[PDB]
Amino acid sequence: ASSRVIVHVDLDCFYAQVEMISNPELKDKPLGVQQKYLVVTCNYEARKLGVKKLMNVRDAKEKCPQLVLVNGEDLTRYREMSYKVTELLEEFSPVVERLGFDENFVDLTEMVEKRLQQLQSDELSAVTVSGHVYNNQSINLLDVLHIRLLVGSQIAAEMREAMYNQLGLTGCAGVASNKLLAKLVSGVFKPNQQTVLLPESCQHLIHSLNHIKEIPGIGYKTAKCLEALGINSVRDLQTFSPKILEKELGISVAQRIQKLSFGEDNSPVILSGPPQSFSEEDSFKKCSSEVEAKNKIEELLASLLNRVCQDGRKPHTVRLIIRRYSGRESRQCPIPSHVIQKDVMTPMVDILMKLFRNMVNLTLLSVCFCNLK
Amino acid sequence: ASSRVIVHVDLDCFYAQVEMISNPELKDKPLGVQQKYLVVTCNYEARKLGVKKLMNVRDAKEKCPQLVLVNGEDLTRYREMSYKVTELLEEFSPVVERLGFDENFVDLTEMVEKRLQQLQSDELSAVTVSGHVYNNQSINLLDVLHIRLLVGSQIAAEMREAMYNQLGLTGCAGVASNKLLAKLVSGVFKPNQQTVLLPESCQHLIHSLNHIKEIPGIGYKTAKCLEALGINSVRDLQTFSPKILEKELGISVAQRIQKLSFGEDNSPVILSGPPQSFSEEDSFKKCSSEVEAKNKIEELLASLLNRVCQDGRKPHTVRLIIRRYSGRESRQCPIPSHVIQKDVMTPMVDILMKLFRNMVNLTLLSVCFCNLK
DNA sequence: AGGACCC
DNA sequence: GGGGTCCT
DNA sequence: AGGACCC
DNA sequence: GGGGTCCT
Ligand code: NA
Ligand code: NA
Repeated sequence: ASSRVIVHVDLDCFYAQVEMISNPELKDKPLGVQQKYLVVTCNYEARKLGVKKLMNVRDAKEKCPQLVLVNGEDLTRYREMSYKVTELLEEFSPVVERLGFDENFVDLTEMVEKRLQQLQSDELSAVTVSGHVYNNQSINLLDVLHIRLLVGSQIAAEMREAMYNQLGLTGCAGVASNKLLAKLVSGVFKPNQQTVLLPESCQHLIHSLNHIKEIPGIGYKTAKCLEALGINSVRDLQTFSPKILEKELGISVAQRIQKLSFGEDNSPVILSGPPQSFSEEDSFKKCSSEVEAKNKIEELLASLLNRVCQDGRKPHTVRLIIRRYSGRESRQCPIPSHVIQKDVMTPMVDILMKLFRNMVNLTLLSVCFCNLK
Repeated sequence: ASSRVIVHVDLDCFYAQVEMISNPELKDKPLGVQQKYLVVTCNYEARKLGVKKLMNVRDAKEKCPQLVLVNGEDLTRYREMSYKVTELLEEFSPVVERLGFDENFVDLTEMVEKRLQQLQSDELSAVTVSGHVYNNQSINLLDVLHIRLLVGSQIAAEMREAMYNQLGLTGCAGVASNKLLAKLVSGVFKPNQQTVLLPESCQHLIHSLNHIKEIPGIGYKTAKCLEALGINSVRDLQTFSPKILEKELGISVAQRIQKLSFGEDNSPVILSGPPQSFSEEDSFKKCSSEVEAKNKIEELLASLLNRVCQDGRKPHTVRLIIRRYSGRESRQCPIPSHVIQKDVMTPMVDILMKLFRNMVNLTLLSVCFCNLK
């Protein structure tokens, strides 16, 4: 095809941003978002005062006694604002992929190439970068790949400027030749900045990481599997025998993560579009012995229907999740034709409790609607 | 919507038909199709001489010593002829669903309704059935549902007449208001006949069955589960407490098979279209201790590529199946980007053997290509 | 239905 | 924690 | 990846 | 047996 321009948009302390927009009084006072017993995220007034992400409410409070907390267990508003962002990006180029509520990849390739056609011979000398260039590296205006990347940073800026002007949201962007590198670079300067990774700087970025667990793709379990063999650095992953790598994780995994260590990722950006599933979870511990473990289900069921109801699309499969002591457990089933057409509570409750029994004769109850049509 | 006209086409002794077209000399001499140690299917010259489907080659031979056998382990030609049938049906109405190589449901609803508009007031008195009416039941020319069903049998005949005139194939048809009833009725008069089930005759058909295992939907395992509770007849299934039914099979299953016993099925006819997977199996026993259990894999791999190659679409997942002694086992994985683009043997062989090892440190080896794009 | 990844 | 993805 | 159904 | 489907 062959070379691509990918932007990774990533919002600053998203939920905190949403909270500060809601109550202006909270802005420039140090703000944590409290989920249950966890300060899940917090603003830079609290961040730069010692607080880290997922810090104990009591720990985070004995570090910063002035810390103000909002409860962010209902995710509704963050979800709503989450799509307002994607929709905005979809407007620059239709192919946008979400990573959770606060990140988006956008594939700028066909868009960059267009800009480069407005562009005469003389005004091609005057293409300038927007924001940071990774590792402070010299642009070469005759390197065709440097050029279409700078255009990427120009678009990324136009995206951020517009997120702010339209939704009032500040964020970070990384422009690179693939999703992996776009992601790694986007976070080099933050909170409200952007960076572009020129190709000659790829190893520099990849080796700046201190553990493989820092490569998006390698996670808690895969990391500790590699570790157990003596594979600690990115270079250890690079240099390791492809053969030993296979005989512990799959050839599926082994082929893919070795590439990732070279900064090599040719996975496409996927149009996310509407969501595949709507789900919700209440948490507790211990409790539910078992029933009203029901009443918790009813709660979730009413909440869900609302969201499922505004969508327009219909869910053909319900799911019940539990977990237990002391990985969870799920039973699903199709949703009957008559009760799909969309007092809808009473049959749905019957469905999930039968599912429930089929469980148990717990620390989590969660309902999920999926298989949308 | 609400009521439908569905035809179930079902070919007579398909493979035998294909063989007799290939060697005319075999016609009206008693013909079995030999897969391995099984006479898998046979013509009506052999059928009406005692031979049953899946009868031992030696059993089938000591019943009929004159029995002539062709080997039907390579399924290529039957598959080719299989789609020539579907393609033909797709021409009457685009929504055709295959059940294996020899059956097709076609949804005649929108097609019937059209015919009924050419049709004035006076020539509506003269609508006649084509072939058998199930249980010899009186047509009532004023029953709107009798009428659009007769049109169904007219179309079904036009389908059969055309299968024969174009592909030289004889078959059976059943017209009914759903797939279940279409299927059950199609086989009432055979080999080369058709039948239409008028709605007032539905229970009569459903109760003509002697075991639940005869309802398409209920199979070896579900049948023996119902049996174990004392549920032997269709009526036993009809009358059984919905509650006891759930606590042994799933509410998923329980809700659906109770309907089936009432002759109630509202599952749509699905456009099959192109195939989801290409696979192949060699069989043996015992043997492969383990390797050349490889060489068997290479064989299948060459055969597969051919079929996969003619398609145009590309397979993104390979699969290896084994089974063992004395349900099988599978490992799959994606197929690498570079080797997808489509010496292609050598990497593919490497893939499946790694998969193979991941097995074993058997009576079947099978490769499968799927996830087509 | 369970198990990897992202946030 | 409260959520989503896709692959087996 | 295993397990139901159809042929 | 030599094949296909979809749901968990
Ligand atoms: Na990671
Ligand atoms: Na059956």
